[PDB]
Amino acid sequence: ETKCTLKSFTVEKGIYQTSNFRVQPTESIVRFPNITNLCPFDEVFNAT
Amino acid sequence: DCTMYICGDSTECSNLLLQYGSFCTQLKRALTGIAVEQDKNTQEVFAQV
Repeated sequence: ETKCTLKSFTVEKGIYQTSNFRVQPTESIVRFPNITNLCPFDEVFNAT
Repeated sequence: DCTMYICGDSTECSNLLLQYGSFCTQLKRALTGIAVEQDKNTQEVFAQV
């Protein structure tokens, strides 16, 4: 990683800074609220 | 850090960053030179013995 951060194959003695430590995104999800206020179409469908 | 500052945690922008390319690397070498110097300014004063 530090060899290809400097774009070279030989690195001199010292301390070097490289890419970070971050977790790659594994999955993806969605959420939305809906528990009440149902539309009453049953009265039309239950009327003789 | 180059990538995380502008569009961190967004892989759809990181590939776009490669278009400009070596622009941010020039910033890292500029800020790293400042940090190394600060450790020499203290050495010149207090370490004369």
